[PDB]
Amino acid sequence: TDLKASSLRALKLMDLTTLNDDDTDEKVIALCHQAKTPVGNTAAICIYPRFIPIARKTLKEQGTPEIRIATVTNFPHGNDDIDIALAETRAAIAYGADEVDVVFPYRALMAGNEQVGFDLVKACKEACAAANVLLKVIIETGELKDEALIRKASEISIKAGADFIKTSTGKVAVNATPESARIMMEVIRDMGVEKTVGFKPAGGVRTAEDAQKYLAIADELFGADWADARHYRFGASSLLASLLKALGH
Amino acid sequence: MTDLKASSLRALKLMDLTTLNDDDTDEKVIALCHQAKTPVGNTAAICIYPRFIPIARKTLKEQGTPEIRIATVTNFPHGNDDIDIALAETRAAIAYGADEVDVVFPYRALMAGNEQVGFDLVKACKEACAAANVLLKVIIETGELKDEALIRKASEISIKAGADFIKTSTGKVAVNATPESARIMMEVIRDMGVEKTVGFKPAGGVRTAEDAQKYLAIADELFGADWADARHYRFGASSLLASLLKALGH
Repeated sequence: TDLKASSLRALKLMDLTTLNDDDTDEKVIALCHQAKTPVGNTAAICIYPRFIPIARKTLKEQGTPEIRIATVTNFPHGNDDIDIALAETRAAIAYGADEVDVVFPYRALMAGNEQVGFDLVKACKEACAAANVLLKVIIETGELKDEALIRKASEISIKAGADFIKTSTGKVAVNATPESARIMMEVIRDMGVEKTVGFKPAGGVRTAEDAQKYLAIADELFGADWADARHYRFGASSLLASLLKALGH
Repeated sequence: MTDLKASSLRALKLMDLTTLNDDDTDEKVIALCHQAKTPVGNTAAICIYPRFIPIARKTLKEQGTPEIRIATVTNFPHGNDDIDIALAETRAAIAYGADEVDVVFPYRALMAGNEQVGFDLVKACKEACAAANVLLKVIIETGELKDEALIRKASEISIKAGADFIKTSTGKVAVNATPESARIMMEVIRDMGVEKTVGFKPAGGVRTAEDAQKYLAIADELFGADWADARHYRFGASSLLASLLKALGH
């Protein structure tokens, strides 16, 4: 019953995603239908900005307007041009995004520049906050690699106003891992910002067994009631099929 | 010849150098920006999908051609009749930094008998663009409208709704720009007397210097040789550029 319990919980915390070079309106429409499962709705969908308008219409017409729409900006590169990252974020807001997952300029941080990351996140947060849009920040743990760098990127993002810190883009060699997730959640804990900052493991999370492990870390650090939609999301795709299977669907 | 060479340079400077492919990337757009800066002059603009505007702007600036405009497309290529969606995409295009937005008119709705939605859609998008000092071109998709009466009607509605340019096609259907469609649309501009405020843009399938010459000849005939400047005429094309340069000995 433990795996079934965690699987249903994980399903309801999913940011059902599709960020492929071959994405089409038709594929996103299908994703919206998938988000409305036989056992409940996912927390949201995560798609490229251009698909937001049609996705919003699709979710509304099937009676699931509560399924949030997240998107990505400064993605997947995480370049350090704040003007470009901000323009993309403002465009995402204009398209109608409920949430924007922006990529932190991690290569700049690896090069010893902590200021550009703070300013980039802050600028995007200011834009999102003014539009009642939540901002998640992707630090790309797989590329940062070192615990110190993962902690630093998390810390900077939090100080700059991140509403969520996310592990990866799903576009690099290594993405979410239990180890990286624990480090990032430890930062939220050490900074005492668990009430205002959520966590989102993303990329490579494909099985119900994996999801259970990620939620176990959250429960361990913040108590079993902490991981609600405002504080936890699963950036995944095929994971949904695995969760549904564990639930007999 | 001499006339052909002259029309080719003129057409080059009026080109909205385009790339709107499913396999487009930042790299391909950067290459497009480089192509827009030719040895005999710069194209009037580039036309790309909204998401590529920021990097395109940076690329044009770094190569010393900030005067090359950036046009994009919305409600594309479908021309659906949902005004909220068309408007949202247009506002996003503006936010990305577009100088011009080429929106697709709800042509199937018009064909089904709805003249009002086209007026309302263009008007809503024009309002957003004008508020940001962005020009709005309206694609009526002549290849699908097919009939002369429908082409004139879509052009008239678009103009009344505030179009800054009327454009023939998306380039995503079989039949796009044709000399006949261009003449019909320009005749509407002439008949309505809006040549000072409304430009024309033949788009799709315009591949040769010879073709470009014919399209410009129609404009010169109807409005005089000095009418077709960047604010009033553009070529929505891609491979055309190579043909124009070849005609010029480049």
